Amino acid sequence: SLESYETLKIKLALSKYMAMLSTLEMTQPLLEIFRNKADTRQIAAVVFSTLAFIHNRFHPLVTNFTNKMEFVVTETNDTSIPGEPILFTENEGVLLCSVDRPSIVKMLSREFDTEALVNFENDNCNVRIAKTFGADFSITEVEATQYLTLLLTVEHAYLHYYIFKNYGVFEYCKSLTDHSLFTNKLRSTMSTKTSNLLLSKFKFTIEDFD
Amino acid sequence: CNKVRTVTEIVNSDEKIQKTYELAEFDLKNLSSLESYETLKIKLALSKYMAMLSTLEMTQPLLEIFRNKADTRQIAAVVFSTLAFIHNRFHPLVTNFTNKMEFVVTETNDTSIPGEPILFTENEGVLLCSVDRPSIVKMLSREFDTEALVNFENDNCNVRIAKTFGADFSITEVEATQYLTLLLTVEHAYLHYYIFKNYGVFEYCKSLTDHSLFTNKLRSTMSTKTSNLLLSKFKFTIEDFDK
Amino acid sequence: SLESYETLKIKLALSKYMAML
Amino acid sequence: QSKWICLRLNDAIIKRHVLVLSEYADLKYLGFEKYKFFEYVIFQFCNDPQLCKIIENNYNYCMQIFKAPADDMRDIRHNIKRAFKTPVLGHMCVLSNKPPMYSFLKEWFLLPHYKVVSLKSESLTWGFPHVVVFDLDSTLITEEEQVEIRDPFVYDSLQELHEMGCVLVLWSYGSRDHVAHSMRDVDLEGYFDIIISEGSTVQEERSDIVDYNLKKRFIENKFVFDIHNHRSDNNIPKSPKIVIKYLSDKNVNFFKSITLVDDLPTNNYAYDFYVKVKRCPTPVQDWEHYHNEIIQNIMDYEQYFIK
Amino acid sequence: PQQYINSGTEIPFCDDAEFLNRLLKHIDPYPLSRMYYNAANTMFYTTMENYAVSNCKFNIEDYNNIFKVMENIRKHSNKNSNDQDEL
Repeated sequence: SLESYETLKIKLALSKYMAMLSTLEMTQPLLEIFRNKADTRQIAAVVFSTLAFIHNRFHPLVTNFTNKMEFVVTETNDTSIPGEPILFTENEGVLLCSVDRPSIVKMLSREFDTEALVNFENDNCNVRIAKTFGADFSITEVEATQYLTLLLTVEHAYLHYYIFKNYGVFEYCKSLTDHSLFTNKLRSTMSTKTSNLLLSKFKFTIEDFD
Repeated sequence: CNKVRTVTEIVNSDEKIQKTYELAEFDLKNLSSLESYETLKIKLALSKYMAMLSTLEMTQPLLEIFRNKADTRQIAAVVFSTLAFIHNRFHPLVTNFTNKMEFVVTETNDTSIPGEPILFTENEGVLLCSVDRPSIVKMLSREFDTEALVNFENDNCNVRIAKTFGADFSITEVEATQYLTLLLTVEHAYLHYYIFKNYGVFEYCKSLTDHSLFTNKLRSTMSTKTSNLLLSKFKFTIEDFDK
Repeated sequence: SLESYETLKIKLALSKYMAML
Repeated sequence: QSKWICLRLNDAIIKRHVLVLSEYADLKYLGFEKYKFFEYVIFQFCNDPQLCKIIENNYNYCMQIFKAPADDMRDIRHNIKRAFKTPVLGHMCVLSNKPPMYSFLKEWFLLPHYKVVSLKSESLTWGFPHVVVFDLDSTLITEEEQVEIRDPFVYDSLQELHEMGCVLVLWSYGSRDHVAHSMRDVDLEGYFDIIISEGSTVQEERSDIVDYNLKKRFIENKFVFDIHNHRSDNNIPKSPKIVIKYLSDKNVNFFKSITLVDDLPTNNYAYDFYVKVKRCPTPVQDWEHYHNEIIQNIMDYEQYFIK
Repeated sequence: PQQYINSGTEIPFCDDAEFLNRLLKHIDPYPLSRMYYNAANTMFYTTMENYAVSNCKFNIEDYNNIFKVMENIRKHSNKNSNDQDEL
C-alpha cells in the first residue's frame, strides 16, 4: 500500500506502547498478573501510566497528565455494568475510577483467533529463492495482539474521562445514555490529534440480520 | 432465524472480514442466572421468616405445639406473626393495624369447614378469626413426606442439556419445608381477608362460593410484585372429570 | 405548573393549620 | 443604562445556562430545586439597599455586582464572561410569567425553561465551537453573474477550518434557485456545513420542499421570520433566532463566538465580529488578510478576554 | 477506596529509539487487519455477553450507530503530520 509507511507508523505507535510497558518493570505476562489477586496496586499503577500515555499522545503539548487519581479494582458483576469495564466517578471532591478485572480477564481469554486466509504480500521466487541462493527479542503475533487489544480497550475510557472532565456528571450521564455523541467526529482543535487517534484507522458494523 | 451477521472493513476498503453467531445459549445463560438469583431470593425470604419465628421461645418443636390442644396462646401468637410477615411483604412498611383483634380455635369436625382451615368475621363490632387445629394437625401428619423423587423435563438437548453443565438448634429441613404449608395456606386466606376488608360482603359471598373470579379484582390491585408461585405447572389430568 | 407554586401555597396553608394543633 | 446583579449557582448541577429575572420574588415562580438548573441569573440592581443587603447576607449562592450601562447583548456577554472567567454561556430561559421588558435584547433565542430537559448535548464538535455565517448573492463571490471561486486557497481553507472547528453557515438572501445551480456547479457544500436561502425579506406578520432537484436532503426555507420590530425602516438583520434554531436542530447548543461575513453592515446587530466583504468583479485572492483578521479575532480570548 | 498508589507523576519517554526500531522489525510480516479482527470480535462478543448476563435489553442498532462508526473522506488536498527521520 502507498499508506504502508503510515501503517508502519501505527505499528510504531503500538511498539512505543509495548516498549513503555516493558520499561515500567513489567514482571510477568500481564494476563498472569490480572489472574493474580495481589499487586492490583501494581496493575492500577500501570493503568495510571497508560492513561498518562494516552493523554500524552492525544495532547503532547501538555506533559503532566494529572497529579493524582484514585483507583478501585472491582470483584463482582454486581460491581460493574455491561459494556463499561471501567467507570469514572467523583465523590465529595474526590476523583476516582473503578475497573472490572474479572471481565477484562474474560475478554483476554477469548483472543484465541489466529491467522486464516486473507490477501498476502508478494511471494515470488525472485524474492525468496534469491535468499536461498544466498544473502529474548521474541514476541509472537497473538502475544503482541494481547497488548494491542488492551491498548484499544482504554480508548473508550479515555474519551469518557475527558468528556466528564470538561462537562461534569450531567454530560457523563449524557454520554452513557447515548455514546452516539461519539458518532463520526474528527472535528476538534489541532492539539487533539483527532485524526491521529485510532478511531479512524478501521471500521466495523454488524451485518444486521433480518 | 437470528443467525446474526457481522462484517468489519479497514479504512480504504483494503479488507473485509465476516462472522456470524446466534443468541442461542446466550439466552440460556441469561435464563439460568435469572432463575438462580430469584430462587436464591425466595430461599433468603424463607430463612428470614423462619429466623424471625426463632425468637419466640420454642420450648418445643413446632409440631408439638399443635399436638397439644391445651394452649391457645402460642398458637394465636404464631398466626398473628405470620399475618404480619405476609402483610409486610405486600407492603414495605412495618406497621400495626386496628389494635384489637382476636382468635378462636375450632375443635370439632362438626364445627369445621370445607376447603379453608381459616376464616375471618370482618367486624363483629371488630375483626375476629377462627382456625381448625384438628385439620392443622392433619396437615401435620407428615409421614407423607419423602424427598427421593424425580423432576419432569422436556426437550433437553435444546432446553436442558445446556443446564446439564453447571454446578444447639441445628435443626433438619423436613419440618422447615412443612413451614411452607402454613405459609401458602395463610397466603390464600389473606387473599380473601384483604378482599373483603377492602370490599363488599357480596364479594365475600363470592370468592368463597368459588375463588376463581377474584383475579379480576386483583387486576390493577396487585402490588406489581410476585409471590410464591414460581414453577409454572401446578395441574393434573383434567379432561378425566368423566361426568 | 404555573399553578404548582399555588398548590404549594395550599400545602403551606395546610401545614400552618396542622402545626398549631 | 442600569446597574446589574447576578446569581452564580454554587453546585453547577446544570452548566452554562443563564436566566434573566423581572423580580427577586421570581424565585417563587421557579419553586424548589429548579434554581439548580441555572448556573447564573441576572437581575437589575436593587433600588432599596435593604434588598441588596439581604442578598449579601444570603450564603446559598455566590453573586456578583456590576454596572452595564451598555444595553447590548454581546457587550453583556463580554462583561459576564469577564466576571465569571468563562468563554461560553448557555441559553436564556423565559417563562409565561413574562420577563422584564429588557427588549433591547429582543432579537435572541428564548428558552421556555422546561426545554432544559430537552437539552441534549451533541457530537458535532469535540471542541467548543466557533461559528461563521455567510451570504451568497454579494458576499465573497465574484460579482460576475457566473461567480468564480476567488481563490482555490480559500476553497481548501474551507476544509482547513475544521482543524479549528469553525462551523460554516451560509445564509443566502437570494432565492434557493441560484443556490440550486451553485451546488451542482461547485461542491462548496462538500467543503461547507450548513446552507439556508430566502433571507432577503421580512413579512408583515400580525396576530390577525426542495429535495427534488437532485434527491437532496435540504431544508424547507420556511417562513420563520417575523416583523419583529414593526417600524419605518428597511433592515433585514441576520437572525440569531433562526440561526440558533437551526443550530439546536443540529443539536448545536453552545459556541465560543460567532462572526458574520457579508457585504451589508446594517444586518449586523452587534455580532461578535463583522467582515464587510470587499465586493469584487475579479477573483481578488484577498482572503489572506481576511484569514489573518479572523484568526486574531479568535486569539482575542487567548488572553481570557476578547478586549 | 484504597487501590491507588497515586502521585507517581512520571512522564516517561525511555528513548531506546533504535533498539525499539529494530525490535519492531520482526513484527512486520504479521497481517495487521486479520490480527486486529481477533481483538475486535472479542471485544464485541464479551460486551454482548454481559448484557445477557444481566438480562438487559440491547440496542444492537445503537451499537452500530455509535461504535467504530465511519466518517467520510472528502478533501481534495494534503496535510503535514508527525514523523521521525531516524538515523
